[PDB]
This record gives sequence, C-alpha cells and structure tokens, in this order.
Amino acid sequence: VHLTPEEKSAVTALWGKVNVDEVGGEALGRLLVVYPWTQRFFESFGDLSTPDAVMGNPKVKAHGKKVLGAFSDGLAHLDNLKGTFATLSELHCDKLHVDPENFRLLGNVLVCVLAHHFGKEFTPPVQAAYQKVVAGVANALAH
Amino acid sequence: GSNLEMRLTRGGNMCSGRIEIKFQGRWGTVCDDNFNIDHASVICRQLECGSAVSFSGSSNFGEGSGPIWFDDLICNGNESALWNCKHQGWGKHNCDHAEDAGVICSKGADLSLRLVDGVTECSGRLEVRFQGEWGTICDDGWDSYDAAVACKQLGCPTAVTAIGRVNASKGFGHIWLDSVSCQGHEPAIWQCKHHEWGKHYCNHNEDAGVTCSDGSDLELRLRGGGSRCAGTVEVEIQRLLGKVCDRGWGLKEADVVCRQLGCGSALKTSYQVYSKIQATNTWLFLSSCNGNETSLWDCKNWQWGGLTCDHYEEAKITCSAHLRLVNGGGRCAGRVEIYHEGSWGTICDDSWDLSDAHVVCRQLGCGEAINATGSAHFGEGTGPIWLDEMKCNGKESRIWQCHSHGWGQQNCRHKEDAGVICSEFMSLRLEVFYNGAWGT
Amino acid sequence: GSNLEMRLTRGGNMCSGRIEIKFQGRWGTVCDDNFNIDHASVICRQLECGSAVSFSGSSNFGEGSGPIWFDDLICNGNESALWNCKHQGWGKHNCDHAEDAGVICSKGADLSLRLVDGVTECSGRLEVRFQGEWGTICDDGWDSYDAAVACKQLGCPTAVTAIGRVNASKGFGHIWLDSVSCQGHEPAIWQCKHHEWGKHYCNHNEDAGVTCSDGSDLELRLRGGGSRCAGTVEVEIQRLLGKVCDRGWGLKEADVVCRQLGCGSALKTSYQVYSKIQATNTWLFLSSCNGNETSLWDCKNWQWGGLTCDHYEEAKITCSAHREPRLVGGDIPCSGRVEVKHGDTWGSICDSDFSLEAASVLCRELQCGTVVSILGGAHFGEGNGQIWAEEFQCEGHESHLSLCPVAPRPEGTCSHSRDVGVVCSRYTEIRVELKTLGAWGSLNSHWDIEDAHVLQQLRHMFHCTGTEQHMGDCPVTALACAGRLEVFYNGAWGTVGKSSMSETTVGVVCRQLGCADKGKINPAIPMWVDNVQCPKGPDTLWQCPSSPWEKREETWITCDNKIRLQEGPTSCSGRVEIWHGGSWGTVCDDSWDLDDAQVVCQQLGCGPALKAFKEAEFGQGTGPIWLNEVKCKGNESSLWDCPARRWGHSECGHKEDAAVNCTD
Amino acid sequence: CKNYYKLRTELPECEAVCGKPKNPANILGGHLDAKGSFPWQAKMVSHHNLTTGATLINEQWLLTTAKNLFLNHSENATAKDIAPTLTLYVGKKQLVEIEKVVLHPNYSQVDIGLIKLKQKVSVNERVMPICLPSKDYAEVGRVGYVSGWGRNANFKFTDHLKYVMLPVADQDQCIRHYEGSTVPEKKTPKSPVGVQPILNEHTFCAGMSKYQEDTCYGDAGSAFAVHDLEEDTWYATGILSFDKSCAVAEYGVYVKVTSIQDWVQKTIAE
Amino acid sequence: VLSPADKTNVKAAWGKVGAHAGEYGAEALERMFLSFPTTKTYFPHFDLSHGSAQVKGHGKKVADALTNAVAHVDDMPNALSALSDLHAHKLRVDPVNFKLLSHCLLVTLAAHLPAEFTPAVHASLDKFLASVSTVLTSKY
Ligand code: HEM
Ligand code: HEM
Ligand SMILES: *[C@@H]1O[C@H](CO)[C@@H](O[C@@H]2O[C@H](CO)[C@@H](O)[C@H](O)[C@H]2NC(C)=O)[C@H](O)[C@H]1NC(C)=O
Ligand SMILES: *[C@@H]1O[C@H](CO)[C@@H](O[C@@H]2O[C@H](CO)[C@@H](O)[C@H](O)[C@H]2NC(C)=O)[C@H](O)[C@H]1NC(C)=O
Ligand SMILES: *[C@@H]1O[C@H](CO)[C@@H](O)[C@H](O)[C@H]1NC(C)=O
Ligand SMILES: *[C@@H]1O[C@H](CO)[C@@H](O)[C@H](O)[C@H]1NC(C)=O
Ligand SMILES: *[C@@H]1O[C@H](CO)[C@@H](O)[C@H](O)[C@H]1NC(C)=O
Ligand SMILES: *[C@@H]1O[C@H](CO)[C@@H](O)[C@H](O)[C@H]1NC(C)=O
Ligand SMILES: *[C@@H]1O[C@H](CO)[C@@H](O)[C@H](O)[C@H]1NC(C)=O
Ligand SMILES: *[C@@H]1O[C@H](CO)[C@@H](O)[C@H](O)[C@H]1NC(C)=O
Ligand SMILES: *[C@@H]1O[C@H](CO)[C@@H](O)[C@H](O)[C@H]1NC(C)=O
Ligand SMILES: [Ca+2]
Ligand SMILES: [Ca+2]
Ligand SMILES: [Ca+2]
Ligand SMILES: [Ca+2]
Ligand SMILES: [Ca+2]
Ligand SMILES: [Ca+2]
Ligand SMILES: [Ca+2]
Ligand SMILES: [Ca+2]
Ligand SMILES: [Ca+2]
Ligand SMILES: [Ca+2]
Ligand SMILES: [Ca+2]
Ligand SMILES: [Ca+2]
Repeated sequence: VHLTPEEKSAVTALWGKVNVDEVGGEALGRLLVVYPWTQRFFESFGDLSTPDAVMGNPKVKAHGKKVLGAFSDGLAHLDNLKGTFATLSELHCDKLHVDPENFRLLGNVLVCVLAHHFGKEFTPPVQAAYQKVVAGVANALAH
Repeated sequence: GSNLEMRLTRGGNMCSGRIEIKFQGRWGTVCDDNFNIDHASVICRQLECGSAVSFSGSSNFGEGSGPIWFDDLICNGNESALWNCKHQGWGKHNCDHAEDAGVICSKGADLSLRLVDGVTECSGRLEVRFQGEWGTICDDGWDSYDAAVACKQLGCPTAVTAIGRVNASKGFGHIWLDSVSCQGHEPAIWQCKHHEWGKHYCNHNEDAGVTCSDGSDLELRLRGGGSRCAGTVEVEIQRLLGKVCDRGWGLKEADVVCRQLGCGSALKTSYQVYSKIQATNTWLFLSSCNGNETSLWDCKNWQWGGLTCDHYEEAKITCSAHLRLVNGGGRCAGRVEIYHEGSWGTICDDSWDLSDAHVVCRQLGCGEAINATGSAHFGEGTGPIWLDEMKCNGKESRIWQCHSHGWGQQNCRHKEDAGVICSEFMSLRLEVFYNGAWGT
Repeated sequence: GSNLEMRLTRGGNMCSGRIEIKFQGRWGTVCDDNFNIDHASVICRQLECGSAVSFSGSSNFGEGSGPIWFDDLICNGNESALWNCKHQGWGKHNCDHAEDAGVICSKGADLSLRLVDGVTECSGRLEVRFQGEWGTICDDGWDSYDAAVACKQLGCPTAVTAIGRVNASKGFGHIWLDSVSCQGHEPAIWQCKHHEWGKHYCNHNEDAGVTCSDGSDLELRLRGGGSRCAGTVEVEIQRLLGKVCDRGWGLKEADVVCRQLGCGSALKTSYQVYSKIQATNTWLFLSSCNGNETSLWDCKNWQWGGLTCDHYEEAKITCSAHREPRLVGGDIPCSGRVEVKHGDTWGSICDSDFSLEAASVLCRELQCGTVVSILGGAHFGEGNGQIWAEEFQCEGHESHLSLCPVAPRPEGTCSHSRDVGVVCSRYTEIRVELKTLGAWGSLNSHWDIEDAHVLQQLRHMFHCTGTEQHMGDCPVTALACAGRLEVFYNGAWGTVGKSSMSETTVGVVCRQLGCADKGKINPAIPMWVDNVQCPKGPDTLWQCPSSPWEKREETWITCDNKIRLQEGPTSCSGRVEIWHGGSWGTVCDDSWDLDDAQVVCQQLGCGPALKAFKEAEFGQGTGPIWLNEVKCKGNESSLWDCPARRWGHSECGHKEDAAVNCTD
Repeated sequence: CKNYYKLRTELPECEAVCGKPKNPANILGGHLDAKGSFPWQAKMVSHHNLTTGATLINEQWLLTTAKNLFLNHSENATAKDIAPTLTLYVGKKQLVEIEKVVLHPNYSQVDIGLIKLKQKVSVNERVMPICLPSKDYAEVGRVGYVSGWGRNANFKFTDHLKYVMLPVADQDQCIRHYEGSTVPEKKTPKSPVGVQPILNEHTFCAGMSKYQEDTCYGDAGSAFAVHDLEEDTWYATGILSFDKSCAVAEYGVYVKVTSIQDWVQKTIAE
Repeated sequence: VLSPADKTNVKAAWGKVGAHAGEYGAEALERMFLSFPTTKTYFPHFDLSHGSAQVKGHGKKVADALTNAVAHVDDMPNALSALSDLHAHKLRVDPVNFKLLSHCLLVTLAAHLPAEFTPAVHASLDKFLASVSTVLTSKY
C-alpha cells in the first residue's frame, strides 16, 4: 500500500539521525538474543551463546551494518520494494533457507531498537509508519 | 576406468541436451536432484563447450531410457569430471526417467537479445531468446546498469541508458530472465548474476524495458502553468510525449527539474492551472537521486514508461522563477518592561522617581530622562509585576541591580505600571520634541 | 541399625543438602510427607551437624536418584537417628523424586546477621551470612515485624524498628532470604517462615534493611513555609536529613504529621513557599496510615530510604495552625481584636492589612458566621506582643486563614494603637440560659422544637428553621437620618422611648439605618416601645431586649457623619474615610481630582477645598476600600451621589487612600 | 509400476512406499521446509479457520488428534458431521476431500483420530505417507523431526511449512512438569500453560531443541518423524497431542504411535 | 520458558516501570491500535482516539494484570485464569493480536526505559510477554 507523505517525511527524518554503523548491529544482536533459533544461520560468526557475546561480536556488527544499509536502500525506494529486494529475497529463500517470519521478527526487533535509541521521539504515529515500512520490507523480502 | 564417454541427446546440438553417461557398457542419464549451475558448469567443461548457460530438470529435453548413474551430487564447481563429487553411490538412485536433468552450454547456446514494440530500435520492451524461444524480462532488480549492459549488447548509441519500456504492452510466452544484477562491464546480459532461466516470481505486467539513447533526443519542459517554469513536468523522449508521476518524487528531484530548466530552485510541488493538457499513456517514474544533479536524465535509475501512475498522481512543480519600552509612541518612551522567568513583566511606579528614569534610560542607551510617568501612562501592561519599589541612585547602568523588593514581591497592580520619557525620545507634529521640550 | 550410613548431597557443604540413606548398598532419599523441623533436627543431630536451621522437601537441592526409603516419618525431635521413627515401611512410599527431603544444619550454614553502610551501627542494609558467604535480604514481604526481629537479634534498641536501608546502596553478592514472615518474637530472622535460601527473583535494588532506634533520635519537622508547621515535611532520623515521598500521601498521613507536631488538623497538601530547602537524596515511604496515629512513626511499614522517589514529589503540608486566628478583648463571643498565631506565637494584625475577605475567612474559620464589621484603631483594646506585617490576600472563600495567600512586607506596618478588630454575627452566647447585656438570664413563650434542635450548636423570640448550625444564624427578635425615632409595628408607626437609652442603642440604630456608626441624643404619633437596651453585636434594633409593645418627649437622635477625615492636623484635613456596610472604609485616589475634594469638604460641613491629595498622604486607612474612581461633578451634596465603583470590589490598595484639605 | 511405489504381490497391486522422502531433511523456531522434506505432513483447516496438522500414514488415511477434529464442534458431536467440516491440504496446496473421520474409542485418553480420504492420494515428491514404526523409537534421547503448519513466534499461522528437531525427554520429568508428582493422589494442574495435556502410558514427551524452539497452536497431529539410519526409513514415532506448549511449557506431549498401531490397522481394514 | 535469570530481569524491569504502568499500558494500547488497525475490531465500543479516557483506563487494567502476573510469575496460569477464560471464550481474541500487543508493550518500555532495556532484559521481557500471551490464549 502507498505510504502517506507525512509518514514518509517522519520516517525519513527519524532515519536521518539513525547511526548506520550501530543501529543495524544492535537490531541483529537483539534478534539473535531474543530469538535464539536465528543464531542457526550465523554459526560462522563465532561465539553466540551469551547475549554480551552476541552484541559484542564484530561479525554480527558488520552484518547488522549491511542489513541496515539494505533497510536504507529499501527506504529510498519505499514505493518499489519488491524490485529492490528481489535479489535479497532470492538469496534468503534459496541459499540460506531463512523463514519469512524471521524477517518480520527482525523488523519488530528493529522497531524496538529505534524506540530504545530515540526515546519519546518514537511516537505512536512514527511507530505506525515504521511498522508499515518493516512490514513492507518483510513482505518484499519473502517468498 | 577413466574411459566414460559423455553425450548430450535431443537438445538441438552436442553442447545442449539431456546428459547421458556411458558406464559398464550402457548409457545412463543423470538425476536433477540437487542440480544447480555448478553441475551444469562441470558438464559444460567436460565437453569443452564453455560456460553453463542454464540447466533443466523437468525432462523438457525428452524422457530418458537407461540406468541413471547419478542421483545426488555435491559439486562446488571445480571438478575434473562429473564422476568426482559426492555422488552417493553409482547406479543407486530414487528417480524415474521423468526426472532426467538436461543442460545448455555456452558454445551450443543460441542466446539472443532484441527490442520489440518501442518508439525506436534502441527502446521498447526487452526480450531474450532461450532454447529458441523469445521471452520477456521481469523488471524486478532491473537497474540502469542492466539497461547499459543490454544497450551495449544490442549495439547502438548508449550514452544515456534508461530503464522502463516505452509505451510497450505486456509480452507473451515465458519470462526467461529475472532479477538481473549487472555491474555494467558484462559483454552480454546472461553473463550477469540473476535467477535461474525461466524461474521467476513476476508477471508479464512487470516486463522490463530499456531506452538506449545518446542524450540528444531527451527533452523536458513544464506545460499548463502559463510560464515556462511552473506546471506539470512534461517529458519528451525519442519524440514521445509523457508526464512525470509523483511516485518517489519530493523536492529533491523538483529542484533538479528547475535547474535543468534554469529557474533557480524548487518552491512547491503545485501550480495554478492556466490551460488544459492532454494525458499520455506513458509516464516517468523517478526512483531516487541525490538532487544536486544538473539535469533529470543525469541522476541514477529513472524509469520512463512501463508502469501505470493510476494509484499515484501527476508530478507538479512551481520553480523559483515563476529591558524595553512598550506602547510609547516612539523609541525612547513607554512603559518600562522587564523580562524574567520567560515572561515579559512590568515595574510598579511605587516610589518611582527621576533616578530610576535615568537608570532605565541609560541602560537602553536613550541618554538621560525627562519624565517619570506613573499610573500606567502608556497603557496597562499584561504581565506579572517583578519589581515594586525601585531605589536606584541614578548612576548604575542596570535596573535589575537596584534595591528592589525582589522578583515577584509586589503589592501593586498593572493600573500603575511605571513609564519613562527619555531625552532621546523624539516626536513630530513643524515642531520636533527632543530633550523633553518642543521646538521648531 | 549400626550398619546404615547417611550423607547430605548437593548442599554446598557436608551439613546441608538432600537426605540420602544407604540400605542394601543402595543410596536412597526420604519423602517430604509429614516432614517438619523435628526430622531436620534429628538428622542434623545424627550427623553431628548441630541443630536444624531449616528443612526443605520439594527437592530444592535437586532430584535424587535411587529408591525412596521413608514416606510418613513421625519424629518428635528426640531421636538418635532418622531410621528410628515409626514411619510406615522400609521402601513403601506414595512419593516421587520431586519430594526428596533436604535439611540445612547449624554448623553448616553458620548463620549470622549484620548491618552494613548505615548512618549508625544499627541501621542500613541488612546482610546475612549463609554457608560462609555474606548475602543481602530481599525487601519483598519485609515489614516492621521482620525489622523488630532483626533489631532484637542484633541486640540493640528495638523501640522503633523501621524498614528500608537508610542510605546504603545495593549490596553485592547473594540474596539469601526472601518473603521473611516473622511474628515479631522469633529469636533470629531465620527461625521465621521464609522462602528457601537463594530461591527468589529479587534484584539487589530490593535489599532490605532496618533502622533500630530507641524512639528518641527520630525527628520530624516542616521547613520552607514561613511557619513551624506549614511546609515540606523534612524527617531527621539518626542525624540523616530526608523528606517524605508523597506516594500514597493524602490528608490522613498529613493529619498524622500535624498531630505529631501539635498543630491540629491538616488542611492542604501544599504550602506557600517562603524559603528554599536543602536537597536530600534519602526519602521516607509511607505504606498506609490510619489517621488516628499520635505520630508518623507509629504507622505501618514506613520505609526510611531504600527506594527512589523519582516520579513523585516531596510531601508538602499546611497544618491548621499556620495562621490560626482568635478573637480576644470582646465582651460578646464572636467579636474582638484579631490575634493570629504564626505557628506558635500570638500577635495582633494591623488594620491597614486586613480586608473584608480576610475578616470573612476569620469569622468562618472560627465558626463565627459572617463578618458584621471591621473596627480599626484598637477598638477592643491595645494588644500586647507583636504585630504581624503580613497582608492577607484572602479571596474570601477559604476555609481557614492558613489557606489564604499572604504577602508579607519588610517594614513595620503600624503601632499597637491600630490593631484590627472584627465583629462576627454569632453573638448569641446561649448555654436554657442566654447571655446579653452581661447578665445570665434564662430564656418557652416562643421556644419551639426547631429552636431546641438548633441549640446542634452544642424574652428573646428565636425563629430558627432547624437547619442552621448556630443560634446566631437564627433571625432573633427581642424588641436625612437625623430626627425623631419612629418604629413600625402591627401596621402602624410610633415613637421610641428615650428612657434607659444608652450610646450603644443609638449606635445600633445608626448602623441599621446605614448612615453612621455612633450617634447622640437630642431634645425634641403614639409610642410603641420604651426602655430599649441593646447589647453589643446586633446591627439592628429588633435584636435588642426591651419592654413589651405598649401602644400608648421621645428619642430624637442625630447620627454621626457618614464621612470623616482621619489622621489630620484639623477636622477639615486628612485622609478621607467613609462609612458603609458596617465598617469605616477609605476612598482610593483613582481620578481623585479637586471636584471630589470639594464634594467631601462641603459634606463634612466646612468650606471649600484646597488640595486633593494622592497615594495615602496621611497614611493607610482602616477597613476596606469602598469608593474609587469617583467622578464627582463638584456640586453633589454628598459623596454618595457621585458615580463610582461604589461599595467594594475595588482593585485599589490601602497605599492609594485619597485625602483632602478643606478650609478651617 | 512407477517410482515412489512398490508392488505388493507374490493382476498385481502397486501400493505406496513407507516414508522414503525424495529429499530427506537433516512451530516457533526455524528450519524452513524449503526442499519439501516432509511429504507426510498435511494441513487441516477447521470451519472457523484454525489451521492444524495431520500426518499421512498410508495412501488413504491420516493420523491427527481428536482435539483437532473437535474444533468448532460440540463436545457431544459425533464423527459423521465432523468430516464435512474439515478441509485437508497435502503437498503444496493440494486439497484432498475427506470421505470419513473416525475417532479413537478412548479419545479422552488417547488423543487420536483417523481421516480417510475420498480417493487414494497420488504419492509423489511432495505427498508421501510416513510408515508406522515396528519398534519403539520413543526411548529417551532420540531426536525426531516435527513438521508443523501451526503458529510461529508471532502467533501467526506459518505461511510455509517448518520443522524442528525435538529430542524425546524423560517421561517422569514430563509428568512432573505438567502434573504434580507422577502419583495419582499428588498430581495437580501445574502446567505452565493454562491447559493441561493428556499424559498417560500411551503418550511420550519431547522437549525443546537447543535453540528453545518448540511447537505451538496448530502443530497438533504432526508426526514425530524419526529417521532410522539402519534402513533409511522414516517412522511416525508419535503424533503431537499437546501443541499448547509454544515456548512456556518445556515439553510437548506426543501420543505413541506404537500404542495405537493395532487400532489404526484394524481401522485401515474397516 | 522463563529461566530464573529471565524472571529476575522481568521483575526488575517491571519494578522500575513502577507507577507509570497505567500510562505505559495506555500507550501500548494506542500503539497497537495505530500500528495494527486489525486489533481495533475487538473494541467497537471504545473511543480509540488519541488521549482517550476509556483507552487509558483499559491500559491501566492491562498493566495491573501484567503486574499481577509478574508478582505471580511462578503461578501465571492461576493468576491469569480469569483473563485466560475471558480472552479465550468471551472475546475470542486471536493470539496474533496478543503478540502484537506484546510487541507494542516492548516498544513502549524501550521508548520510556532506554537505559534499562538491555538485550538480556529485552529478551526476558519478550519471554514473559510470550508466557502471558500463551497463558491467555491457551484455551483459545
Ligand atoms: C529483515 C531484513 C533483512 C535484511 C534487509 C537483510 C539483508 C541482508 C544482506 C544485505 C545480506 C548480505 C548479502 C551478501 O553479503 O551477499 C544478507 C545476508 C544474510 N542474511 Fe539477511 N537480512 C535480513 C534479515 C535476515 C534474517 C532475519 C536472518 C536470519 C534469521 C538473516 C540471515 C542472513 C545470513 C545468514 C546472511 C549471509 C551471511 C553471510 O553470508 O556471511 N537475514 N542479508
Ligand atoms: C498481555 C496481553 C493482555 C493482557 C495482560 C490483557 C488484560 C486484560 C484485562 C485486565 C482486561 C480487563 C477485564 C475486565 O475488566 O473484566 C482485559 C479485557 C479485554 N481485553 Fe485484554 N489483555 C491482553 C491482550 C489483549 C489483546 C491483544 C486484545 C485485542 C487485540 C484484548 C482484548 C480485550 C478486550 C476486548 C477486553 C474487554 C474490555 C471491555 O469489555 O471493556 N486483550 N484484558
Ligand atoms: C550513609 O551515611 C553514613 C553517615 O553519613 C555514611 O557513613 C559515614 O561515611 C563517611 C565516609 O564519607 C565516614 O567518614 C563516616 O565516619 C561514616 N559515618 C558512620 C557513622 O559510619 C555512609 O558511608 C553512607 N552510606 C552510603 C552513602 O552508601
Ligand atoms: C464456529 O465458528 C463460527 C464462526 O466463528 C461461530 O459462529 C459465530 O458464533 C458466535 C457465537 O454464537 C456469534 O456471535 C457469531 O455471530 C457467529 N458467526 C457467524 C455465524 O458467522 C460458531 O459459533 C462456531 N461454533 C461453535 C463455537 O461451536
Ligand atoms: C510506441 O510508439 C512508437 C512510435 O510512435 C510506435 O511505433 C509504437 O507502435 C508504439 N507502441 C505502442 C503504442 O504500443
Ligand atoms: C552530488 O553529491 C554526491 C554526494 O553523495 C557526489 O558524489 C556527486 O558528485 C554530486 N554531484 C554533483 C553534480 O555535484
Ligand atoms: C514631564 O515633566 C514636565 C516638567 O516636569 C512637565 O511639564 C510635563 O507635563 C511632564 N509630562 C509628563 C507626560 O509627565
Ligand atoms: C486507630 O483506628 C484503628 C481502626 O481504624 C484501630 O484499630 C486502632 O486501634 C486505632 N488507634 C488508636 C491509637 O486510636
Ligand atoms: C492645607 O492647606 C493650607 C494652606 O495651603 C496649609 O497651610 C496646610 O498645611 C494644608 N494642610 C496640610 C495637612 O498640609
Ligand atoms: C475462513 O476463511 C475463508 C477464506 O479462506 C472465508 O471465506 C470464511 O468465511 C472464513 N470463515 C470464518 C468462520 O471466518
Ligand atoms: C480403550 O480402553 C479400554 C480399557 O480402558 C481397552 O480395553 C480398549 O482396548 C481401548 N480401546 C482401544 C481401541 O484400544
Ligand atoms: Ca528431482
Ligand atoms: Ca535423490
Ligand atoms: Ca517490479
Ligand atoms: Ca504607585
Ligand atoms: Ca526611586
Ligand atoms: Ca509597594
Ligand atoms: Ca510431599
Ligand atoms: Ca504419603
Ligand atoms: Ca520489593
Ligand atoms: Ca421559635
Ligand atoms: Ca491610584
Ligand atoms: Ca473625580
């Protein structure tokens, strides 16, 4: 569905202050900590048992940076999300066999991370806008 | 043994067809289980037929007949022969003859590219030929690099490459290519990374196109706004009319359009209608670009046609080239207003003499004072009284540093807000009123 | 037996853990069924491990392996070994391996208690040692009984045993005890009922503590409100200054605090800020106070520290003795000089800073009804003591003088010769005997049952309706402006007898006619009434006892001037004052030009005006401000004819009282 | 006869093959079933759209739970009106009509019901019955694969089939977790989830895997497929009964298929 | 499953939520209504606008229920038995809405308590909310 111009402006303004080098790593670490079965796909990233080990893993931080770059790319093309995420969806579906629900889990974890870093600035309206954003990202990245 | 002759049967030529290996004096086929591009590349290098174009496992080449030698193979790509991977046993399988795997190699491939249903020979709905069959391309992942690669492969002026089929309708048949990923240096379109041939998750509505041009036939202007630099964005590409859709269209591309027309920056995405304009089937969709570019064609990945701007609206643009004294009747006279606690406040005229007037006039730089008016001479102020009894000696440069009763400590009302008339205050009525005296 | 050996498994040390008994060369456990401290004592004594600290039976030390040996052991405590009580079989049991019984013995646990990081040797975070390592106590279920048990266990004052660590931070290490349930008499904290050692979900922010004090170093006071008992509550417990968190702080706990300080009831959970107060990081947290407690220290489970009062404010309060008024020097009950107790000291009030709103609040608070008049200039006598320089900015509807906004002034206001006096309505003084004229007379000619009902408060003809609280509110019957006194009764007019006509009666007549406060007797229809004697307090003549109506050389009176000039060298110069509404008021100077002065001068009786002064030339006046912005035309006979913002509701102050200077 | 089939005759009869998936494998958690490694798993949808699970056991029958067949039905409802209600999906989305559904005689103690299709399903790489075991693979420590069409970590019915590798747990530990103390007079409703399971001698339990992933609502009826490495055959060791152990209750209760094998054979032979 | 460390983290997090629980629950309900409009179909008689009094009261009730569950974290099926029967039979709330509300509560706690929403505490709170949702939807 189309996103309203006010929601687009709020999303872009909130994403402008997002630390690209750290927010994605935070989201990926929180995903691997809260949902431990997501650590199955990152068995090559080293120690992933302790939550401190997951959050402090340099490979997890780098992959979170890449994930957040992909989110930024999908944000720049919010209206054409299937096209920009077609290759990533194919990669996750075939080479990695990542369940589509893991994308929604990572989206919700990212929403929680954004709320955590932005405090009261993450108002219910901008949260709804980002929920639409992450739902679109997960749908475009699935099947 | 090391004497296993391998042949391809019923696939047009020697390099394309269903795999068939001769072992133990009998010819046997190969299963399609866990069959990917690595196994196809191994097969192609076995026959010295080059790279692996694709693979087929649905027995499209034809039903086989014989002992299927291989069922499951774990090939990383670099093998001296097909009989080197983890073939999980020889002859053992769980297939039937309907699961036999084919392969199409580069040397025997008849791959070709063409453009159909376009304004010129360098634009339209791109199509590719696979297994002698012409099919279209889905537009997912189809970026400007893919457009440039296709333009170079076809061969015609490719200075400006634009995605999006020009006025082209949906194709027919198969979608042989999808999610093309080119870095812009591949000699052809099939050397790029993409999905398996035939396998896709699109429909014919999303048929990818291309617009190869040298940049001399791309024109843009604003129509319907009367002036040259206000109105909807009309697009002329290869003598074809068009209008810009507002999907992914902010102010950043609007100022790019304005700069291209040469009318400063962009003000708003709206205009006052002057005349009616026609509606064109094709549209210009702008994904995103930085906004500092000197022209609209010069920023990355702008789609020209190929989609319907029905859910969205036409893109409009209108370029840039389409302490204090209050209520005193002057500058150095009026109610003495002080600021405190984020609110403007007044000073009660209790024991307000000419010393306080001198202090407040010199603090404001208005020289000395002529009068110390009371009883709200310049109107009653609207703000809590801060100072009540001013005991300034007439020499200090600030009013708040005097012997007052403290901020908020008062027993007065706003009906007696203190006011002063400094010497520098001037009034005109010919008579001029300076230094508290009227004169010619 | 003599061939059976037992051990305690998985308990940290050899004197704690699961009970395991060897029989037929197999290690087996014991059920928790009918298991109590007697079995644990028997087992601990058998192993030479001392007494039984506690017993556990839910396999808290893990689930054992092997055959359960005993199910229902009946042990009275004095047994040589576990395999000697009656039980119900050797290996017969309706048990599982989740019912393994475990014991903790005295010499294994090696328990002790101490208080760490407090303001005194008997306050702060409570720490218990279990199996050689010190651990804190979770404050869940921690109350005054637990604190009393702990304080008496450490052997130091137990007069008041509060909970909560005084200022100690979170402890480090284990948290052993949780939900300690003491009755207040156990020898130590671990003989009480509690959760099993270490089994809880408490963080170290919930460390429990005690404040063992001998009821002598607990101090409470209010600071920052300009009086002894109005302001922010500031508790001083063992030299540690702290405040009270206002979570669950209403008028009940506020009343408890006020009674503790000795200032009656609590009226407001706030105060007028007079001075700042020191910031204190420790707080007092009240759970619930009944309201009848003689002190706040007698409330139930008041923590002294140990929590954060972040999203709650300090407890503010204003007791009903901040400004507690009283009327003294008045012969009748509800009149006299105003004296207001600023916390603990009685002092008079100057007449220049007591408006009719403040007097109405005074009369209402003192259960004296409405205000009749304000008598300035020390009418009821010179008050000895001090004069409060506070100007009461009463709105007129406040229940008490304590709730009135107050604007103190630095300079002295006046001498004791200008003490304010207030006369309220309820002057009845009835106890049936009633007191008027200084005589205790006895009132049934017109005494109905409604009068008896009103007499709720505990020949005059009371007319009570049975609803008003006081007999004063009852309309009582007991019976230009210069000439013969005429009274209207039974539809006919008649004179009033001059016999026994005191000055008080003439003053009452003049005030009722609304043209003076006093009067005089002058020489000269039938006569209706005679021998009228008015007591002090009634503003009307019909509340004065007299001889009965006898329809059958009379009271010619000349009321005093409604307008007078005060604090002047002569009788035709000074601050202008007028009489209206019962009390002598003043006239503000707003647009007080020479026409107003001319009108005033020709109303006083002497000649023309000279200069109309402004801004209290002769000083601030008494009573309220009646007239302001008077637009006299210069020809009005009296000041009452000129248009103005007449009779109250004036925004002027006593500093702007107008004045005139007339010819002598 | 063709692949995925065997000839049952000493004119002849060609029947399906016991649990020999085309591509064998190696629900809150992951393990997306991308390769179609569980052909026996079937999706059962009730009238009010609660997806559940059922397991192919032969070419025409399916094992599920009586609690699954009684969704949107009265407790007194018989088996005649249950059959028209259910819609059954095998393979990708292949809808299969249900001829009749027969409940277990002791469906309050053995949570099993059989589903008989109108016609024998076409066995292929995505549809293939699992084989009823000849041994007891429910011995503690065995790891079985539990496919599932039930809810996921978001409590949303999973779009794609998933599976987990759940190891069977000690029975006494499972009853102790759900009931009280494995003895009738001390058992109490101590389930960490509100509802309590049907635990008896006919059911075993399998705990969560190493990633704290378990089976949630809708996973009931899904076979506890056990890979027998000796003969490379997949055996439905148990049918998941207590699916309400999403991640709170540590054990899912699976009714042993060996205990019900006699009854299912007597049924699969009218 | 809620480990003892997870229960400890949940208890600490809800204790430091403290008195703000009512408006935390109101904000969580508002975030659920805005982000997920499909959850508004269970409150047809509610004023669903921002700052609503009825939504604030229901959020206070929800937060009180969650506090009761935290206090009875070892006995949640009994502490939430009445709520379990309610949500499972009378309202018939689909469990996906419960997961949405759990996510919105987590977002509210992250926005209001950033210094204490550590990954371990976030995981523990998610586990506790999953346990509450499973208890409430068990009889569904
Ligand atoms: C939800 C939004 C997600 C986005 C936008 C995203 C994006 C990406 C990107 C940019 C890559 C790098 C591709 C490459 O290096 O070639 C990648 C790979 C990968 N993704 Fe995701 N991802 C998402 C979610 C997930 C989730 C939820 C999981 C697992 C539960 C996951 C698992 C992986 C793995 C294992 C890789 C390969 C890592 C490697 O090869 O070292 N991703 N994804
Ligand atoms: C952690 C999750 C939840 C908790 C702790 C919770 C708790 C509560 C509580 C305490 C009540 C009040 C019952 C009463 O006053 O009798 C209630 C009622 C209700 N709940 Fe929930 N609930 C949760 C999830 C949900 C969700 C996700 C929905 C819908 C999307 C929902 C829908 C309702 C409705 C419709 C009511 C009835 C309110 C009314 O009739 O005014 N609940 N719940
Ligand atoms: C709590 O307060 C007490 C008393 O103020 C502190 O104990 C004092 O600590 C200082 C160190 O700065 C010593 O010099 C004093 O001798 C101590 N007094 C007593 C009576 O022991 C205690 O440290 C504080 N605890 C905290 C802040 O955690
Ligand atoms: C099976 O599901 C249907 C649809 O959910 C239920 O029908 C609803 O029943 C409730 C309660 O009686 C009504 O309020 C709804 O209006 C019904 N919806 C319809 C008829 O579309 C039906 O009750 C369920 N069967 C049961 C619970 O036995
Ligand atoms: C697109 O335009 C070209 C040139 O005008 C024309 O030849 C072609 O038929 C058009 N295609 C359509 C209308 O589909
Ligand atoms: C626009 O800005 C980008 C920075 O992202 C820069 O790379 C590019 O060269 C700029 N283009 C022009 C025309 O200045
Ligand atoms: C100012 O002062 C002069 C002389 O003192 C006087 O004549 C004049 O009227 C005054 N004006 C005001 C506005 O006070
Ligand atoms: C206070 O009242 C309560 C009941 O409200 C009573 O139990 C208690 O004994 C009373 N205490 C005093 C000191 O009157
Ligand atoms: C009133 O006026 C006379 C004459 O101007 C003067 O002598 C007298 O002092 C004045 N009164 C006062 C109180 O100053
Ligand atoms: C179940 O879903 C179908 C759509 O797949 C719909 O037609 C039907 O009405 C739904 N039934 C109920 C009871 O919601
Ligand atoms: C049901 O239980 C009875 C005894 O409780 C048993 O005899 C019978 O065989 C059981 N039913 C089946 C189908 O086994
Ligand atoms: Ca195959
Ligand atoms: Ca195979
Ligand atoms: Ca597309
Ligand atoms: Ca003044
Ligand atoms: Ca001055
Ligand atoms: Ca003053
Ligand atoms: Ca027991
Ligand atoms: Ca017993
Ligand atoms: Ca506590
Ligand atoms: Ca009477
Ligand atoms: Ca004035
Ligand atoms: Ca006048």
